[PDB]
Amino acid sequence: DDDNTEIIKSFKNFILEFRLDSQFIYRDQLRNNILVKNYSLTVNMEHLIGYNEDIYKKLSDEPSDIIPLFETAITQVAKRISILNSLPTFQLILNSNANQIPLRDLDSEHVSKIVRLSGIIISTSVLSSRATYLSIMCRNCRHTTSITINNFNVSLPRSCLSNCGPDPYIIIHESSKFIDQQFLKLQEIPELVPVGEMPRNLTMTCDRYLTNKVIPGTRVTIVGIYSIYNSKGSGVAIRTPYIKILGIQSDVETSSIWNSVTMFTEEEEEEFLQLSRNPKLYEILTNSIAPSIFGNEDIKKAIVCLLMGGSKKILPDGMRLRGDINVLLLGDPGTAKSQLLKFVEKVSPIAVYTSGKGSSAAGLTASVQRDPMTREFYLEGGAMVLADGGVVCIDEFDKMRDEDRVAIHEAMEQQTISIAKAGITTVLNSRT
Amino acid sequence: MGYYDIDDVLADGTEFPCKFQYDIPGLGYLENNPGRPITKNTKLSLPLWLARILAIVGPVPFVELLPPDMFSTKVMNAIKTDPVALDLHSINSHFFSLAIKWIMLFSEKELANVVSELLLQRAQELNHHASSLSIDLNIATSTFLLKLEEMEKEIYKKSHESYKDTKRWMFKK
Amino acid sequence: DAVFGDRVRRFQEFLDTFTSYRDSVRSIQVYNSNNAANYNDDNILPHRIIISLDDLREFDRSFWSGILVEPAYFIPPAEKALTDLADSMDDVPHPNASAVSSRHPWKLSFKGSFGAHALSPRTLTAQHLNKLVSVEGIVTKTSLVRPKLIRSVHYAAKTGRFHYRDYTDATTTLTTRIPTPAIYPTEDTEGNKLTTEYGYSTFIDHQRITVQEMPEMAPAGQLPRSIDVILDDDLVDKTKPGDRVNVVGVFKSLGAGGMNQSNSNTLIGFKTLILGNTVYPLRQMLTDFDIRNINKLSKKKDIFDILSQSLAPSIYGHDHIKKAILLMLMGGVEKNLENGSHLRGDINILMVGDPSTAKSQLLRFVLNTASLAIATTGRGSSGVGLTAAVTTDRETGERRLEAGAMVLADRGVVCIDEFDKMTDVDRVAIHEVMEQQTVTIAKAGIHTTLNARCSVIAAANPVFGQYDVNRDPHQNIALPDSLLSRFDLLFVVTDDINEIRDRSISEHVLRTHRYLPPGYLEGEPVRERLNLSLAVGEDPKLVTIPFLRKYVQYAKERVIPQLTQEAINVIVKNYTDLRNDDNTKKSPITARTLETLIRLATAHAKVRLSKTVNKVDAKVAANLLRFALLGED
Amino acid sequence: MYGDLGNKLVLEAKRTKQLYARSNQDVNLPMYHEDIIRNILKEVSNLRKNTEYLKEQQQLGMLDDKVAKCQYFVTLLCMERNKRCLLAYQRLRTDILDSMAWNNNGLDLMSSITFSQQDTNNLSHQEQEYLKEYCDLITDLKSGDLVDIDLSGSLVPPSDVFIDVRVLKDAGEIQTEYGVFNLIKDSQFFVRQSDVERLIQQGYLQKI
Amino acid sequence: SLPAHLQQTFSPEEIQFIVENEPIKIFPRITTRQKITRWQLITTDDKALNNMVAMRSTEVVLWIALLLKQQSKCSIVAPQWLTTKELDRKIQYEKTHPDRFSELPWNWLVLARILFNKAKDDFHDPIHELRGKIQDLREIRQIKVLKGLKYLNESHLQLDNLSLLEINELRPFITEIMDKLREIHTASL
DNA sequence: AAAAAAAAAAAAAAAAAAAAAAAAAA
DNA sequence: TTTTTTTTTTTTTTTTTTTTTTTTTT
Ligand SMILES: Nc1ncnc2c1ncn2[C@@H]1O[C@H](COP(=O)(O)OP(=O)(O)OP(=O)(O)O)[C@@H](O)[C@H]1O
Ligand SMILES: Nc1ncnc2c1ncn2[C@@H]1O[C@H](COP(=O)(O)OP(=O)(O)OP(=O)(O)O)[C@@H](O)[C@H]1O
Ligand SMILES: [Mg+2]
Ligand SMILES: [Mg+2]
Ligand SMILES: [Zn+2]
Repeated sequence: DDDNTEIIKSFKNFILEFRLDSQFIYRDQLRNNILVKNYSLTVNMEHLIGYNEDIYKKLSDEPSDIIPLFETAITQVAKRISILNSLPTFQLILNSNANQIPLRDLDSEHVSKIVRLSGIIISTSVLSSRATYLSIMCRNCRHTTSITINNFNVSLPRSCLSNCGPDPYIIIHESSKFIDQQFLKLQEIPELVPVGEMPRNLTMTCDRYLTNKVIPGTRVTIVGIYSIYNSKGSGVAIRTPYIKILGIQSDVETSSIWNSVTMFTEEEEEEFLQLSRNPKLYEILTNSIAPSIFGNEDIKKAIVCLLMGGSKKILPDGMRLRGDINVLLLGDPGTAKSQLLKFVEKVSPIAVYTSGKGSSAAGLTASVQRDPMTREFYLEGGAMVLADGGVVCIDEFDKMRDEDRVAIHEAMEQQTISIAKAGITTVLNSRT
Repeated sequence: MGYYDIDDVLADGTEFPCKFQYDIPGLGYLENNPGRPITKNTKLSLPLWLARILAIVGPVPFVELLPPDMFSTKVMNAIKTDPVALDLHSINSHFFSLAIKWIMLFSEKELANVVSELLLQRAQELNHHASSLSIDLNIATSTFLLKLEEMEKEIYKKSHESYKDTKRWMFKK
Repeated sequence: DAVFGDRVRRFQEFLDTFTSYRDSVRSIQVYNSNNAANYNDDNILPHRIIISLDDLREFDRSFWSGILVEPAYFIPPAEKALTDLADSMDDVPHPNASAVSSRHPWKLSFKGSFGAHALSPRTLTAQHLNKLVSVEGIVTKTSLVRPKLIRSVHYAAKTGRFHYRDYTDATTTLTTRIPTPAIYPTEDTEGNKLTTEYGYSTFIDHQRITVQEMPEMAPAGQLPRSIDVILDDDLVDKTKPGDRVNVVGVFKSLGAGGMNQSNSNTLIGFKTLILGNTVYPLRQMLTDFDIRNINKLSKKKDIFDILSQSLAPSIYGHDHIKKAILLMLMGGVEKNLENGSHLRGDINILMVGDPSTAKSQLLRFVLNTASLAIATTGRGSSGVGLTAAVTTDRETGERRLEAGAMVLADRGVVCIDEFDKMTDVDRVAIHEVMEQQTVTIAKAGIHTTLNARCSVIAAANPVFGQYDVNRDPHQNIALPDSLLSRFDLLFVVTDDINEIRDRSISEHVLRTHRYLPPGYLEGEPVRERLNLSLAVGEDPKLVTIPFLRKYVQYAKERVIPQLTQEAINVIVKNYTDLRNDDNTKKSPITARTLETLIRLATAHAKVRLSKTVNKVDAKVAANLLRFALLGED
Repeated sequence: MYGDLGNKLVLEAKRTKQLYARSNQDVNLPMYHEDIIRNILKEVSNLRKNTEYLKEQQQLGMLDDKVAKCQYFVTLLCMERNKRCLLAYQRLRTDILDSMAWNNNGLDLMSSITFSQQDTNNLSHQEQEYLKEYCDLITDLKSGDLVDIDLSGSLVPPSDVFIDVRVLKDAGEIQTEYGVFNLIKDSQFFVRQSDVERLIQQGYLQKI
Repeated sequence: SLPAHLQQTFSPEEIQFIVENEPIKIFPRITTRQKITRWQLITTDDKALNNMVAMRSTEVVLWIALLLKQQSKCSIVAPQWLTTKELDRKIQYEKTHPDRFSELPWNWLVLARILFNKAKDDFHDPIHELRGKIQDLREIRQIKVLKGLKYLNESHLQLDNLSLLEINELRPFITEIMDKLREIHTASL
C-alpha cells in the first residue's frame, strides 16, 4: 500500500500536468467525456513515454496489477474536475504503434505481456453480466458486508466475520452492481498463414465500453494482454491462452447495429461535398475501378451503379420494393471476369467472395446446428447472411449444383430467408 | 408574426383536422372531388393558413377545428414521463411553433405549463452536447441530434459555433 | 420497519384518493361471492388489478420514481396495502373448510408510459438489472406447467394441533432470503410424529416462456436474440408459441455467478431473468358504430367487387385471383359427419405461371392481412419441421413435442412459395395434412394425434421456364396427380405481350414508385429504425384494410349459412353441364367439383352477411370455377 | 391544394439558406426558378378568372350570398399565400445579393473584374438590374461625408502592426505611398499590414 | 457587421480589442524627457508618453505597451492578481462559497493569455504554475455556471461577477432560451 | 462426538448436414 | 455412353450441479 499510493499519485500528476503547446489535452478530454456520459479515457503510449520512462516501464512489465491503479487515478481526477456521487470506475483504453505480432508467433515467451496483433472477426457472442460491487450476508449471524471486484484476473470468504458453517455467505442480488462482458473469436489474415497450414483461431474478452463494436468478417487491430486461464485434454498442467482486449481499431465505421448515423467529422463531410460537385465525377469514379484492366468501360460503369445502389420504398399496403442491383457476366475465358470480382470485394465496405463449385444451400442461406452443452438447435448465418447490406460475388456460377442454385431465388428478390426446420420457424432479413 | 420567415411559412402549412358546419355547393377540390359539392358535418384535413381563418368568419363559424392528434393525452403523458428521451421529430418537425399557435388561438394554460417544462429540461442536454468540443490526440451526440426539433437545431448550431470560436481563439499559437 | 409502514400508509392514501380501484375490488369480490352461492350452476376471477403508472405520477412523484427505479423495495409494500384494503371490503364471512389456510394475496399490474424503460431483448443490458421494464417480442418456446409448494401443514397426534412450515424461492419473491430445503418436517418440537395433510397446503402453477426479438428489427448481418420470462399463478397459459407479446416485469439476477467454491473462470457470468407482472397481446373489439357501418355496407349490391378489389391495391389486374383470396378469407362451414368424419371447410388455391407475374407478392399480402398466417419456402423446409419435432424440457426433464409450421397455423393459413422445388420426402407429409387435417406422431414413445386445420395457398412454376400451350397440361406441371387433386382452384397465369397492356402496367408501376411517406422530405432516406421509441403508451370507392379485417372477423364469427334447394338446383345443372363436354380443361373434372361449388357458394353467402345460400351465390361460384378451369372469362 | 406547389418553392429557399449558413467562403446562388414561379403565376391568373366568374354569377342573382362568400374567401386566401411564398423567396435571394455586393469593395461587380464567385446566368434579369443600382448606391455612399473612412474596408480589428505575407499570383511592380512592391511569385514580404490589405483582399497575397 | 453572423454578438477579436483599450503599467528603458517630434495623440492622453524618464514607473494604454515591447524599449509589469499567492486565495474563496462567483477583473482570461504570449520574461513566478492555476480556476467557474443554468425563467437573471469572455460564450444560448420561454408565457395570457 | 473432505447422480438421441458409392436413363 | 438420378451411412456421449447422504480425522 506504500507503493500503490505513490503509483496513483504519479498517474494523477501525469493526468493533471501533461501539456503540449498551450492546452491540457488529457484534462480536457475527461471533462468533455463526462458531459456526454462517457466514463472512459484514451491515452497514447508515446505521450506517456515522453512524460516519464519509469512510469511506462512500470506498466510494461506488470499490466494486470498496474492498470487498476491508473483506473482509480482517473476517477479520482474526475471527481475533482467535475464535482465540488454516481460516477463508476472509469475505463482505460490504450493506443500503440509497436510492431504487430502474427497470431502463430504468440507462444510461452509472450505471457503476461501487452501485445499488438491483427486478424479477422468470425463470431461475436452475447452479452453476459459480471459483478463489481457485491452485497453479502451470513446465513446465521446475519450481518451486512460488501466486496469490491475489478475484472483484471476472487471468491466469497471461506470464513465468517462478525457457530456458523464453513463458508456461510449469500449474495444479496438487489443493491449489487454489474457490467457487460463479451467474447469474440479471431482468425489469421489469409495471406499470412504459413505453407500447407490451415488458419487458426483465438479467443478474446471485451468489457464495458468495448462491447458491440465489431461485426463478423471485419478486419481489425487489437491491443491487449496475452494471458492464460486454468480450466477443464489429457495433458498435464496445460492451460488455455486467450486475450483481454484493451483497444480496438476497425476499418468499417459501422458499429454492431450500424446506427445509420453519420460517423464523419465536418472535415471529411466538406471533402465529400466538394467531391460531389465535380463536373466529371462519373469519369473519375469509372477510371478508379480496376486501373490495371484495359477497356471494359461499360462493365465498370455497371459495377459503379451496383456499388451505389438504388432506392427502397415501402407502401401503405405493406408492399416492399427491392432497391439493389444484380449483375451477370457470361463470357469467354481470359477476359478478366474473375479479376473484377476480387476488386469489388476489396472496394466494398462489406463484401463476400465465394465459388460456386465449393458451395451448398445451407452454407449460402443459413444452417441449423446443435449446441454440445445445451443440446438444442440454433440458427447460424451463411454467405448471404454475412454479406448483408453489401455484395456477394459468386464465381463459377455455371458449375453450381442445381439444388444449391435454386436456394437463392427468394433472397435475390424478396430479400428474406425462410427457415422451417427442427421446431424453428423464422424469417431472416437479407438485403444483398 | 414574421412575414418573411421561412420556417414560419413552412410550419404554417401543416394540416389540421376540421369539420364543416354548413352545407355549401361549389367546393370539392378540397376533397380532390371536383364536381362533387361538399355536404354538412364532413371531416377533412385542411392547411393551417385556411383553417385558422375559416374558423373565425361566420354566430357560428363555417368550420369547427377538431382536437389534433399531436396534442393527445398520450403525447402529454410521454412528455411528462421522460422529456429528454422523447423523439419530437417523429411527432412533428415543427412542434413548438404549432404549440404556441394552438395556445394563441385557444387559451390553454395546461399546455403552456407542459411545453415550458419540456423546453427547459431539453435545454440542459442541448447545452451539454453543444459544449463537448472534441480534442485530437460519441454515439450519444449522434443519437440525440436526430431527436431535435427544427427550432432546436438552430440553437445547437449557434451554441456550437460560439464555443468553437472561443476555443480557437484561446488556443491559437 | 419504519420505511415499510410509511410506504404502506402512502399506498393506502393513494388507494382512497382514486376510487376506481376500490370499485373494481368490490366488483371482483361480489362476483366471486355470489358465484359460489349458485348451487344450481350453469369461472373464478383472479385477485389482480391493473393500475396506471400515469396517475401515480401526478399523485406522488417519489413513489412513482421508486417503483420504476427500485421495484424490489416499493412493490411488496404496495401489495400488503392492497391486501389490507381488500380484506377490509369483504364484510361477509367465509368460514370455508380450507380457504382459511390459503389467503391468495392480491397482486398488482401496471400500464401507462414507461419512458426509457420500453426496450427489446437486444437493448437490455446489465444497466437495467433490478428495474421495472417492458419487452416486446415473439414467443418461441414454453415449458410444461408444474405445481410448486409454498406452505406445508402437518398434523400432530396426541395433541391435536397443526403446525405449518413456509417455503420461499429466488423466483418466488422479489427479496433475497435464506433458502429452504423443501423437506417436509417429520418430528414435532416435543418429538411427536407429524403427518402431512394434503388439501390444506398451498401450491402455485409455474411456467417459463422464451421471448425472441422481432426478426424485422434486427441489425444487418446479425441474428435475433432472446430472453427468458417466468410466469406464475394466474399468468399461466396465456401465451402460445408464435404469438407477438409485450411482457412487463422486473429484470432480475440469480445464482452465484461463478464467484464461489468452483474454479475461477472468465467464461462464467451471472444468470438473468424477468419476473413478469403483466402480459399484453400486441381480436379487434368492435363497437356499435363499426357494426352499424358493416351492416350498412352489407346491403350494397356491388359489395363483393369492392371487397375483392380492395385487396392489394398495388397489384394491377388479377381480379379473379383476388376474388378467390377473399373467398379463402371467409371460409366455408365445416360439417361433422358420422363414422368420425368431417368435411373440410377450407379453400386451397394453387397458382402456376410465368416468371415475374406477381405470384409471390400476393402471398406476402395474405401474410399481412390475415389474422393467422405462416410462411414457408419449398427448399428451406423439412417434414419434421412442418408437422412436429421431439425435444426435451430442460426445466423439468421430460421429453415433449414442439409444434411445426402446419400445426401452429390451426384455423389459419399457410403460404408456401416455390412449391414445386420441394423434395419428395418433404412433399408426402403435406399430403396427409391436406387430406386428414391431422398429424400422427409415433416416435420415441410419444403416440399422439395433432389437429391441423389450415388453408393452403401455393405458388409454383412449370417444368420449363415458361408455360407451353403446345404441350399437354400434365407435362407442364411436375407435381403428381394425387397432390394436384387436393386444391380447389388451380390458376394458370401467363404474360402475353400487348402494347396497350404494357402502356397501362408501366404507367401503374411508375406511379407506384413515386410515393413519399408523410413527414419525409424529397431525397431523405427512409429511417425504418423508430429511434428506439417502440411505443408512446403501454396498453368508385375503396375500403381501408382495418375495416376489411373487422368485416372478415365479424363474418367468420357471426354468420353460419345453410344450403337451400334452389341453390342445389343450379349447382347440379352446372356440374352436369361441366362434366359432359368435350372442352379441354387444364385440370380434370371429378366428383369433388360439387363440393367445391358448395364451399364457394357458402363463402359467397357469408360475404353477403346472410343465413341462407341463394341462387346468386351459386352463379358466382359457377363463374369463378368456369374461369379457373376453362379461362372462358 | 392551390398553394401546394408554392410550398415547394419555399422549401427550395430553405436549402439555399443552408448554403448561406454553412459557408466558410462566399458561395454562388443556384439557378433561378422561373418555371415554378410561372406556374404560380398561371394558377393565380386562374384564381383571378374564377373570382371574376363568381362576380358575374353573383351579380345576376342566381346564388345565395352566404354561399358565394366562402369561395370568395378561399380564392383570396390562396392568392395571399402564393404572394407570401413568392415574396419570401425573392427577399432571401435579394439579401444574399446585397451581402455579396457589399463584400466586393463596392465596384460594378459583373461588368468589371469580379472575384469569380458568381456566374452571370444564375441571376435573373431584374436581379441583375437591381444589383447594378445597389452597387451605384454603395459607390455614391463611399463618396459622401465619410470619405476618410473606407466603408467597404476590412471588418476584423487591427492588432498586428507588421505581418509576413506571401504572393499567390505573379504580377509587376506596383507603386505604393512612398515606395514600390515587386510581386515576384513565390517570394515573401515583411511589411506593414495597412499597405497590403487591398492586395490580400484581391487574392494577390496570402497569410497575415 | 452583417457577414459571418456578427449581428448581435461580439467576436473574440473584438473582445481582445476592448481589453487592449485599457491602461497598464510599464518600466521605460528610454528617456524622452523634454530638453531644458512629439506624440500628440487623439484618443489617449499623451502626457505620460511625452514626459518619460528611465527606470521610473508610468502607465499607458495596453497596445502602446505591446508595440514598445515589440522593440527593446519597454517592460510591462503584470498586475498583482497574476501571482501564485493571490490566485490560491481566490481558489480557496471559490471552494468555500459554492453559490457566488469570486471577484476577478472582467478581463482576467484575455489579459492572462495576452501577457503569457507577449511578455513571458517579465513574470517573477514560473509561468507553468500560473498557467495551471488559471485552468484550475476556470474549471470550477464552469461547474458553477453549469449548476446555475438550471434556474432559467421568463423574468430576469443575475450573474454578478461573471467575466466578459464567459458572458460572450454563453449569450446566444441564454438569450434565445429565455426569449422562447417568454413567448410561450405571453401566448397564454 | 465433532470437523473436513469426497464423491454419486447423469442420460440420450432424434434431426440435419456432407460425401461416396451402387442403379437409373437423353 | 455420360450424363443425370438415387440409397445411406456414421455423424452422436466429456459433461453438472449443489444438496443429500457417507467415511475419515482431529
Ligand atoms: N483486359 C485485360 N487487362 C489486363 N489483364 C487482363 C485482361 N484480360 C485478361 N487479363 C489477365 O488475364 C489473366 C487471367 O484472367 P482471369 O483470371 O480474370 O480470367 P477469367 O475471365 O476469369 O477466365 P475464365 O473464364 O477462364 O474463368 C489475368 O492475369 C488477368 O490480369
Ligand atoms: N401486375 C403487376 N403489378 C405490379 N407489379 C408487378 C406485377 N407483376 C409483376 N410485378 C413486379 O414484378 C416484380 C417481381 O414479382 P414477383 O416477385 O411477385 O414475381 P413471381 O411470380 O414470384 O416470380 P418468380 O417466378 O421469379 O418467383 C415485383 O417488383 C413486382 O412488383
Ligand atoms: Mg475465372
Ligand atoms: Mg417468387
Ligand atoms: Zn456468520
